[PDB]
Amino acid sequence: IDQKEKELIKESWKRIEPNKNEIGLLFYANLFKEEPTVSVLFQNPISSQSRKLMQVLGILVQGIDNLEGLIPTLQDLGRRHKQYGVVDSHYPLVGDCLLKSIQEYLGQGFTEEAKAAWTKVYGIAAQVMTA
Amino acid sequence: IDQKEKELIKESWKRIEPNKNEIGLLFYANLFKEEPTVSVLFQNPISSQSRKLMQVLGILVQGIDNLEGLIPTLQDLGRRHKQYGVVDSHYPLVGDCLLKSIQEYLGQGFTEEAKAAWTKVYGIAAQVMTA
Amino acid sequence: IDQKEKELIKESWKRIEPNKNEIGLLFYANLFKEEPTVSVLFQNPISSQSRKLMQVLGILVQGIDNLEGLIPTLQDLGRRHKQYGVVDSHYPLVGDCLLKSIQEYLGQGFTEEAKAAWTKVYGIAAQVMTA
Ligand code: HEM
Ligand code: HEM
Ligand code: HEM
Repeated sequence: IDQKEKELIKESWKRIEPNKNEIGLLFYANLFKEEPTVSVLFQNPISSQSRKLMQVLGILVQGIDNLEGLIPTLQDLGRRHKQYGVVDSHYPLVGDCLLKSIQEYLGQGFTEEAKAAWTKVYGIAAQVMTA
Repeated sequence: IDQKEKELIKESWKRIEPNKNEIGLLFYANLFKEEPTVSVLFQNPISSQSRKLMQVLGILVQGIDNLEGLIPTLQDLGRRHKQYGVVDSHYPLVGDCLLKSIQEYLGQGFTEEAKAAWTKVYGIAAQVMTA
Repeated sequence: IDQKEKELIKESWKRIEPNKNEIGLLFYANLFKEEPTVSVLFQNPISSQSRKLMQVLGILVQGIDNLEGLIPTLQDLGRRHKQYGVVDSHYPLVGDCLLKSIQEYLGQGFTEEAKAAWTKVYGIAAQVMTA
């Protein structure tokens, strides 16, 4: 993750943040339309789950200058996800759906370079979580 | 089985399947320690026998939306089992041992919800096989 | 152990190792079928037991150029074995079953010359453990 990529994360976060509730909820709609059996793993109200996911994305942004410091957090997270029945193959699905939902809700406000930076950051977080 | 159970079977199979050889082999070790008398019935290499049992569990997953479609297959397999010396009381022994072995090998990666759904699917298969 | 036998141990271990989880669990199933009386000695989860056995076999391979260096390790392990109820006459049975299980899982992958070598290496380890 280079300096330009860090600043693209911060800039695009300023576009995602004020629309975070909508982007999270669109993400679950899009995810359950693309993989029609994964919704059973979600046992809590989806509005609550969406707040949790968007809070962690905001933590990644907040730590973007030193993702290394987020390694323990992400490891603990990744462990809990195995306990929910989440498997390694779910991560590319979730990443693609999240990035497409951000791109969908913001349109041109989410730039191609910003989406490339988020692809990398998600790929990092997924690697750390899946050990 | 209901829609949530069908989904749990499909999603949990994504963790059981890549570990299916180990889970099968663990299941024969566990079954032979729990009920040493049953081991005489197994006359073929256990490495090949585990492959066959795991192949049928994959078929149950592939067919899980319409287990009725599998009734004739399961009836033929139940008839063959009677030829091997298998009797009705062996089915609950085998289901307990198989479920325990998937729970052992996967630990908390086999969720309580998935275990309940697989418990039900095993019961259905054992019922069809024994008429 | 001569130079050629040492090489055969090292050669066959590159085939055994990637398969070690399955070979160790197949060994328990086969042991418990061949010798139903001994399963009562194995009181911990067999998935964890198999990991422990295959780890020590790795250590025997790692130290194959100087098995005399492993004498203390093997003495300590043999003492533990007495505390688990294991007696000398168990050793040939376990060795036979272990070798037959590696042969079964690898087939053609396990040559006669490699099986002979492992026979000698098992015999050395069992002699040391039984002092
Ligand atoms: C970087 C990727 C991800 C992040 C930041 C993330 C974030 C979160 C967070 C913050 C939680 C709340 C509970 C906890 O902290 O343990 C959660 C729960 C959960 N996540 Fe994720 N997640 C990610 C990937 C995934 C993937 C790939 C899936 C696959 C479907 C998934 C499915 C779930 C499920 C099923 C729950 C539990 C919902 C419940 O309470 O029933 N997550 N996730
Ligand atoms: C849902 C439950 C079961 C499934 C899916 C299943 C599956 C299989 C399959 C696929 C075979 C290969 C031969 C064939 O297709 O006829 C087989 C053979 C066998 N099964 Fe099962 N089985 C089940 C329950 C049982 C039970 C309850 C026992 C009681 C010990 C058992 C004992 C055996 C034996 C002895 C053989 C033959 C081994 C040999 O060839 O010598 N199975 N089983
Ligand atoms: C070269 C031969 C063997 C090796 C490398 C080996 C390795 C081990 C290892 C690493 C352990 C873990 C506990 C510890 O480290 O003290 C162990 C435990 C054990 N071994 Fe062996 N072993 C061998 C032979 C045997 C034989 C001949 C038996 C006879 C049945 C046997 C039965 C057991 C039992 C019952 C335990 C304890 C299981 C428990 O925790 O309940 N092992 N063996």
